[PDB]
Amino acid sequence: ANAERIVRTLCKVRGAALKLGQMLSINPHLAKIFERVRQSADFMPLKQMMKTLNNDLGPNWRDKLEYFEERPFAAASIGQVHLARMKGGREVAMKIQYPGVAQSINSDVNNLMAVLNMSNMLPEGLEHLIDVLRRELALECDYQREAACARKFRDLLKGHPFFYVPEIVDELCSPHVLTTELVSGFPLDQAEGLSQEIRNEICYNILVLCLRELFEFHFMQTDPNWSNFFYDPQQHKVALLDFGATREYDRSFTDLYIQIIRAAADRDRETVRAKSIEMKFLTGYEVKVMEDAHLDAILILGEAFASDEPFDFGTQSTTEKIHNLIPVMLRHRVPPPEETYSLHRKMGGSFLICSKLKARFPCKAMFEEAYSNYCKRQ
Ligand SMILES: COc1cc(Nc2ccnc3cc(C#N)ccc23)cc(OC)c1OC
Repeated sequence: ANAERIVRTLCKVRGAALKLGQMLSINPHLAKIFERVRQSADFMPLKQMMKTLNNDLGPNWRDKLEYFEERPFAAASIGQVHLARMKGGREVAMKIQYPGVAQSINSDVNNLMAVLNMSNMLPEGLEHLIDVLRRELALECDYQREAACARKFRDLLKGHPFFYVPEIVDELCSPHVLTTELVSGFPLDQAEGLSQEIRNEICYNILVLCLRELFEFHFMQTDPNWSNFFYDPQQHKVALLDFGATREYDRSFTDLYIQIIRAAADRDRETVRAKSIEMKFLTGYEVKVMEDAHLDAILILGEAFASDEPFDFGTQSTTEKIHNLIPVMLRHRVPPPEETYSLHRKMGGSFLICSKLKARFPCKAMFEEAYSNYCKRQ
């Protein structure tokens, strides 16, 4: 009862609940509650959707389309995606967010925490949980920024043999509406049933891309979500639609992180500790167990990038260690600077996709290539 009771309340603030779930990576049976909320189809009425459209794309917005699907295909973090076709026959996907979602952030976040605190299920983590939550939700609402990020990433991936970013339809974009070209295929959410051979090459290319986003582009998504990676079986390509929480970082800052991964693969615990303190992962005076919990959680990363043999991300053991790559918050109060939080969250979220898809492939070659390019720039 209390279960379905909580679920029903959290759906009224679905975006905040899910974003909070990402920050803690799914503990009690609250993981079920979050999953149920993730499956909940609490969509905003069409009237509301038509309001944001007419109030952003103009009263004659439907004059631009041959067809507008009234039933949403799926729910976004804050909006929902409706499929449509433009007057010329071009198939597109329109992500429409609701009016005032940005002004409802503080109220929704507080309602979320009130539900969780009252339920006495939260791990009861630190103040810092609200500040980061309101910050990430504000970023997702800025669809104009999201559009710009998508155009930039599309250029970075120009001519790539596996990844591509769908083009943006500026004619149908706005602060509350983001429209892209239709993509063929399905999100990796529904790719568990694919061949072990397909899933290994999908995840191999995702992890290589992860290394480039971190140490070559310096332009990465904070929380990777396999629901936003569409796999096209016909073309054997992956369409990238996960650019809602994108940020840039100084090459010097990401250079400290690659030194940590270097040391991790070299089993140099002291350098991992020293550079970790330099990045403010650690303050240097964390109790022995808190520091060892952070250094231990990193061993899994060094294990993969140091093995010239295939690394199995889907094992029960490795899977559990990959889900614990968020020790950055547990009993851990300047907080871990949001820049540091996002870098380790990009790496860990990438390993997570490899684990959920039960992927297995070598990882040493791709990192030595990434570290080589680093030394060249240096
Ligand atoms: C993750 O976020 C987004 C997801 C989508 N979904 C889609 C995009 C393109 N083709 C699709 C085809 C089908 C089919 N059958 C279903 C969904 C599609 C669109 C977005 O922007 C317009 C997003 O936001 C950036």
